[PDB]
Amino acid sequence: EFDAIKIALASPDMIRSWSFGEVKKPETINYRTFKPERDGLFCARIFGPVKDYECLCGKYKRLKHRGVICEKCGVEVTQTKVRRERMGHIELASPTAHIWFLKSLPSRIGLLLDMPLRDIERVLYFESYVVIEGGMTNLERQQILTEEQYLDALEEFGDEFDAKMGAEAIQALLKSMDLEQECEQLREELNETNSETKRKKLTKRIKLLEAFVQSGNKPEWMILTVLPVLPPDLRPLVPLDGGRFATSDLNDLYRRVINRNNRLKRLLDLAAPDIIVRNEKRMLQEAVDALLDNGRRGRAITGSNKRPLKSLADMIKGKQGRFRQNLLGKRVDYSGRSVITVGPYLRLHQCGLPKKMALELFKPFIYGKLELRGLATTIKAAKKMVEREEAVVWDILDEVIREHPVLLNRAPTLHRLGIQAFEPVLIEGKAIQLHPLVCAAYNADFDGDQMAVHVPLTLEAQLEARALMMSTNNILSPANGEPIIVPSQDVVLGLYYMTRDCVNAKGEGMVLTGPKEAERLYRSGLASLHARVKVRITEYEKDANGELVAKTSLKDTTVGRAILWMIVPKGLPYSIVNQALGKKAISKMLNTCYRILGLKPTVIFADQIMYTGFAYAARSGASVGIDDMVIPEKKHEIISEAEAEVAEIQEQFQSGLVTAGERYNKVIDIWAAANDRVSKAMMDNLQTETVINRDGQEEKQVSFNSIYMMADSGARGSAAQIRQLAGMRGLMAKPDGSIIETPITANFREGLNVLQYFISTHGARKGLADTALKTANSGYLTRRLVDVAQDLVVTEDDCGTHEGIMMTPVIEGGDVKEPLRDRVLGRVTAEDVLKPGTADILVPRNTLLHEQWCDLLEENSVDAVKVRSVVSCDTDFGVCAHCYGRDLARGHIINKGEAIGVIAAQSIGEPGTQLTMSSIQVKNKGSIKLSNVKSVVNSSGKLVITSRNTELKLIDEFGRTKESYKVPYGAVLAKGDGEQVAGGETVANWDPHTMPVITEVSGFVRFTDMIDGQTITRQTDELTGLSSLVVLDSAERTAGGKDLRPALKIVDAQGNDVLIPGTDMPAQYFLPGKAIVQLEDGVQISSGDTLARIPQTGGLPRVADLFEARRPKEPAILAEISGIVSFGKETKGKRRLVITPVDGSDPYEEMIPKWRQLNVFEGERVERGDVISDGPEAPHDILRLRGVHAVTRYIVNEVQDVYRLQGVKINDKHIEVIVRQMLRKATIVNAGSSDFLEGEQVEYSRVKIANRELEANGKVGATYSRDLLGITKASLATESFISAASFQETTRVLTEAAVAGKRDELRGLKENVIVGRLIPAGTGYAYHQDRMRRRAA
Amino acid sequence: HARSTGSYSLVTQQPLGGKAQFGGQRFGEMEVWALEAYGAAYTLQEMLTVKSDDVNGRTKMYKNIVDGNHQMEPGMPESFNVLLKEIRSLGINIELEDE
Amino acid sequence: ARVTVQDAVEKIGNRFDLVLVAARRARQMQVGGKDPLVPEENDKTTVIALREIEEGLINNQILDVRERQEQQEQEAAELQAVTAIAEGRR
DNA sequence: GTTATCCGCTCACAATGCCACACGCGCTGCTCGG
DNA sequence: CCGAGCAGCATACATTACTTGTGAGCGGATAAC
Ligand SMILES: [Mg+2]
Ligand SMILES: [Zn+2]
Ligand SMILES: [Zn+2]
Repeated sequence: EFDAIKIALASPDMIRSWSFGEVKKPETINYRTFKPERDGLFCARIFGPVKDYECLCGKYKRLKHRGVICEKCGVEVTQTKVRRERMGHIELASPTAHIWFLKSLPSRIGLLLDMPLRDIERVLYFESYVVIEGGMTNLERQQILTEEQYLDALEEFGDEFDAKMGAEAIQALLKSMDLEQECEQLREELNETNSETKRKKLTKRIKLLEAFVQSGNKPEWMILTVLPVLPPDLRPLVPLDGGRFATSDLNDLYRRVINRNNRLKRLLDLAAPDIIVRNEKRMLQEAVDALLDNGRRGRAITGSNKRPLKSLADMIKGKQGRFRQNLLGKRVDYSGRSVITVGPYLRLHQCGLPKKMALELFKPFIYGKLELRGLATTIKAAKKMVEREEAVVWDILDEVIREHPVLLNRAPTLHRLGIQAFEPVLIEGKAIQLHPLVCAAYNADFDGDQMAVHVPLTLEAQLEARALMMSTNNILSPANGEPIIVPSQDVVLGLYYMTRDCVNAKGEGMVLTGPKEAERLYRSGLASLHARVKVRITEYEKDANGELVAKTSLKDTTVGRAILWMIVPKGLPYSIVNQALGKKAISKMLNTCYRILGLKPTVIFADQIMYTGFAYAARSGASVGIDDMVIPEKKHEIISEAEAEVAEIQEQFQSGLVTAGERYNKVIDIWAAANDRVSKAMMDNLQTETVINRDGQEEKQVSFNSIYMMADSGARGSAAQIRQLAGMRGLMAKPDGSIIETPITANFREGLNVLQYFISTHGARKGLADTALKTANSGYLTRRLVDVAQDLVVTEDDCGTHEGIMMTPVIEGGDVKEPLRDRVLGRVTAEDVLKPGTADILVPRNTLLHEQWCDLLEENSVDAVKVRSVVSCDTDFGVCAHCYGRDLARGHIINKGEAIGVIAAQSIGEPGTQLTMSSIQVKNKGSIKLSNVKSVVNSSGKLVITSRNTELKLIDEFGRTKESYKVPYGAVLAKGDGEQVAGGETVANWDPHTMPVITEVSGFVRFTDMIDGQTITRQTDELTGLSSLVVLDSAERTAGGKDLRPALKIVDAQGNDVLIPGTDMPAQYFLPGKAIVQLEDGVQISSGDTLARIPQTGGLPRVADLFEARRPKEPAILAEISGIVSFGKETKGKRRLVITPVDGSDPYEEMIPKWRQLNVFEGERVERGDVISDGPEAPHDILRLRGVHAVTRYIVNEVQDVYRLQGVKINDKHIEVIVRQMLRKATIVNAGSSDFLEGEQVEYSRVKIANRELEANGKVGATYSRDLLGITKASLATESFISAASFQETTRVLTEAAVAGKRDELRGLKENVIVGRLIPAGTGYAYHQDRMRRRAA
Repeated sequence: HARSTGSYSLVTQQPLGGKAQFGGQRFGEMEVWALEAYGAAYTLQEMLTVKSDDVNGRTKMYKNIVDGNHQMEPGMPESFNVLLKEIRSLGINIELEDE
Repeated sequence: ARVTVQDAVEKIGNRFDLVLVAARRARQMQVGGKDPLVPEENDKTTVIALREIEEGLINNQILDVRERQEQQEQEAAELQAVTAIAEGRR
């Protein structure tokens, strides 16, 4: 019916057009006769008839009169439904402002009039005056007046001077203003003046005026004159059991406003006492403002119920506003919920369903089937039959769902798997059985967690659920290519018990003709479930692609493993079972089965695993008793010894032999050491206490204790929890975060004193409060996420670009925290990555890096590869297939249509519930690389470092990078480049609080204004007696040395300045403040000598601030361009600092906070993008300096560190698309032949296609700077508005998109969701491409 | 408890909420994001319009599914028309574009 | 017997187009029901369509050409009938 | 002095989802009334 | 003479109430020509 949405202001004529009449009386319904009072807020004459197809007075009562209006009461007898549609209007007795365009920063009227908002508010509410048209008097058209000035000018001028006050004054002021005239005036003016703050405000204003005159809007419409009142049915006076009709607050506000209007009109008729009508118009303005928004201007509280009233805006914004309450997520009538039990018998795609719930849900299908078999001719007969549940209705129901899928959902649906599709199976009771594996996928325990059901009723939806969201399709998380179907517990225990080996168990030493023989031998009670035997086994293989050879071997194994072998489906070799088969082993087996055999045998194999695991777990009878957890017989001794240690340490302290802080440190250290001792002793006594004997003396073996069998198998709980249970509970943490001296020497099996329990409670409550807050915080985070990437749909199949990122294995300095294999697994190469031997292309330029190519790369051991990321794809309004790469949760490349944005947001936000809230020591061998290093050789054969971007790297034998540290300015080098060193050797150490003035050219040194008393303070080293000088800068001392500047001239051995080796610029070594110089005047300098020495979150909020990209506290300032450093005038607001370019000009003398430490010298030639005052690098500056690849690398590395700190893994594609989103905005630099302004903020896509179209012609394009907004502000500044409307603001975006007439083309997920049509993402992508290829020609 | 059909909210033609009111479950924001994460376009569409709103559309779906035909005739959810009328009740003019 | 859709998505290298064409064929076999080619096992029309897909005898082109053949037969028959009526009215 | 510059001041504007249950929902002295 | 509806009332006042975290417009101090 449409393909777009237009929004703008409403002219009074338009509003009066909408209405079917004018409400005049405030009272709504007479109570002695429940009828809409005539010409009231519910009047039938104005809105519609109450009874369906019946006159109000009762005259006409039949469909024979559809259309006529009565004459006793005058109502148009039609369908009552129309009362849901018809609107009313109120002819306001005097103009009044519109509270939105007055108090929505920036106020539309304010910018439209160049008048400060305070004066506008003071003139709207009748407490000022405004002269208009600027008559013969010296009064400007925008000037305001108070009382005395107004009356004095009135005495001085009786005419030609029109000082009106109030709303209608502003209306006249607007309607008198010429739009395009002032527009072109400011246009011609903007190219005239300075600075850029005035130019910024003025370009904002001319943008407003141009958007205004462009759209059909007219400024006088911004002041309401006829207020449209909502249809009655949408504000229904809901009744109670008697006549206590609950007055919806909208009717209250409307009654207040219409009452003010009626009273004001009556006053206007009775000779109008001037001040009285003044105050009355003020009151009416106030009431209308309250109706449009109860927020500003105080409140409008209902009677005796101290709470504000829901205004109109209050019915749109917020969690109860129509957007987040009824439009985006609407309640469904065709579903149900219950509590979930286990039901561990059903197959992987099935799911339990209570007879009651199915009989209630599928009721229409049952009616249809009954009508088919004719068992009930009428529908009411079928309803009766279902009501009685005849013995045939159950057969019918069982028939009607034989393949009909169903949807199961968990309450917090963090990620995509929160809703899955199953086939229902009828059961008894009221619980909802579901497979245990998927309940590990839902993050669903059985603590009473409820689940909702849904029935897809149309054929498309049935087949869609069967094809897409059926459990046998989702077996890999869209976040990581790991398998989501992981046998969690109670089966890993079962299989682990089934695969072990008692050294002497009944049946050991036999030979079995096959697995079935072992199974029979076991069930008959002749051989233990796990005893070493010799079993013949026929493991199949695939020698050639497709074949299945058989190699009947005779392997030494155990009965349990042989029994389990009856489940592997003619694929995997025997080595996948022969091991102890813990939990990680089970995940590995399932993974390799999905890798070799495909999918269907893998799901059958997983179900068989689950069945046999539960079976033999039950048959095992694993049971934890009190005597299972053992205490090592040294724990008492170890604790007593550590007690003696801490006692003598404390005595030493009170004996005055150690400071209290270091004493605390020693105490906590010996306590942690004793804790580790007890833990190791407990482990070594528990895991091997089983010392059994076979045909003789004794043998050890891994324990058979129930505990540590639930642990070694990884079934439940780690060794850290075991030692916290049997062994010592260890140290505990104070509420602040500090650690108590005395730890919990006890353990759970033994008793716990009151104090120990108290401290444990400290810790536990800390954890619980953290969870209770992080849940809500992560919810808000993921909600913000999904509303900034909800547009991304993979449309193009190949953007055809060449720019990617240089993916390289991360190295935090220690080991490689992440190799290149996983960071590049499944992502198409941007460039044809060739092996280190050049001229031989290893991989073509558009290869999907599936696993075998990653194997090849590992073989040739490539350092880094360029890859086609998403942040560089060239798709208009989307992203191409290749630039997204491997479709995680599947194997192939992505299919055109998958809404990568939403799944990325979900994958990022799901683990949010698991977040929180001097020397160099090489390790391996290999060459020693030093990148971007300007250093000088001292008088000791070393290499002292003289630059800031010197990066040390340890390279292994394969030429690939292994370690990387950041050697700062002023470090010593025990070795040079190409020096094979062994680990641990301290190749570099430095005093952190020394920023030396080491020289790169030796000789002598002379002084330029290095004088004591005034500039410098001389003091003796009272320890020894050397005449040290504390050289103060201009800032350090008083003003007596502002102009006086030190300069250590690097002079020849006679006292004259020589140049620098390589160039002709000598070293004028200036000084920073607090310079403790030792080398007296004229003393020889050796190249590289210290001429002076001067000293110097973490969880969900971290990633939050990172995605918002908000400027951190005192960010690390960088250099805009290159050149030589030079200070300026102190206290220029901030101290001056310029960087002279190599050849260009330096028009900027940037201001820097003088107080905060400045890391740069004055004789340094600082390349752009270098640390000036260390700290966090704000992402804005990062982008604006080093392009987009720098900022995307930085953000992905930071967030990925944050996640890897918690053990969760997230593939970088998702954060990549997110950063691609939060920098889709752009700013314009020049103007060019394009119709774009200078400072106008435009979308990178639109400006890029405009440049493309202009380059199609001969004209020039406009240069652009990629912007970068926080996810929230980026989403708010979206091309479409309805998305941005519903997301977070829906009171500014509406005003703006209205006053500009931003016709919203839907072309997006959330928009189409709101409208209710299909989505451009799913099969709806096929639908929409068919449409835009046919409907739009 | 489950809900096939029944009453509906009068201000917004949606099914009521609550076991007592015989209402049905609420398909929430995160539920919609999940549903559209999969390519479940048609499922999300029918769960939006014809299940909960488009009173004519849902009566048509009922009458058409008792007749053994699982095809939907969707439309405009009356909640959206309610939003239209609320905005239009403000000074803002919002329309459905002709084409 | 449908537990997976991998064979289907192999015959149509996209799950989206897969479910689209399969829903089209199922609508064919459910209203104005064309007889299901593969012998059904007393199953719903959905899995019947999926089976006919994965067996390798239903796809986009086959459905379109069958629709066109139906159009041709229908138009030929009705035009013969209308010409007969045209002679009957003279 | 002025013109542009900047820094603290005050205000707007967001706070996970569901489920369930419970409770309540003007009034009041002036006004219409016999 | 009090019972039954009504019209516009922060009950008239001092109601009131610590940090929430962040952005953004704004007004008084500030560097420069
Ligand atoms: Mg739970
Ligand atoms: Zn009448
Ligand atoms: Zn691309």
